[PDB]
Amino acid sequence: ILYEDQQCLVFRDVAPQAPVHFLVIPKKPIPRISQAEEEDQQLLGHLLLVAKQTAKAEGLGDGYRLVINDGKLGAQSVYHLHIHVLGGRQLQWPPG
Amino acid sequence: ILYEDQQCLVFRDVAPQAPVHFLVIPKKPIPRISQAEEEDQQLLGHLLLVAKQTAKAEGLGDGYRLVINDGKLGAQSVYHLHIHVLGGRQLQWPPG
Repeated sequence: ILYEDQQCLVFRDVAPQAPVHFLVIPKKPIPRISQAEEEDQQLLGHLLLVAKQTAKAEGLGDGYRLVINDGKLGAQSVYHLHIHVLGGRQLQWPPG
Repeated sequence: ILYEDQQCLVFRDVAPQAPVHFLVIPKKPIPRISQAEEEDQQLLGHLLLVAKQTAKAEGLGDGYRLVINDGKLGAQSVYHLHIHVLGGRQLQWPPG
């Protein structure tokens, strides 16, 4: 566990796709970004701020990519909201 | 222009990497996600909510991917914060 507070949990991905690959997830039951609502605004901003602070702690100062997958075409596997943070290698384009 | 308010602008990417590819950018001078601050929490959540509402308007109900690039290793080209939204095809894994 890299980081935890009352709103979120941050842990290493179990199938890492980069030398650093971690997940930022809310504790609140949001299944996917398409089903977030206006009441989630503050939490969503929090998750992004946690992602960028954890990226600093993991040594991603030369750059990184944040990814949120929605649904089948986004390749979302588990229907709970999660933000991927990938770094420690050159990320390519397109992003899948 | 897909969407605009006092806080953000949404427009099609000029080098699209999917059948739907648009950008959500803040009007505020944030250069990259690594340099966002606590005062940006509300705005960051807003940008994600705008992204997901615009994805619905663009017909991305079968899924999509949100991407934020930071720095050289993230393949960030222009140093102003922007969220990519890609859909309308199967997005692959890894995400670059």
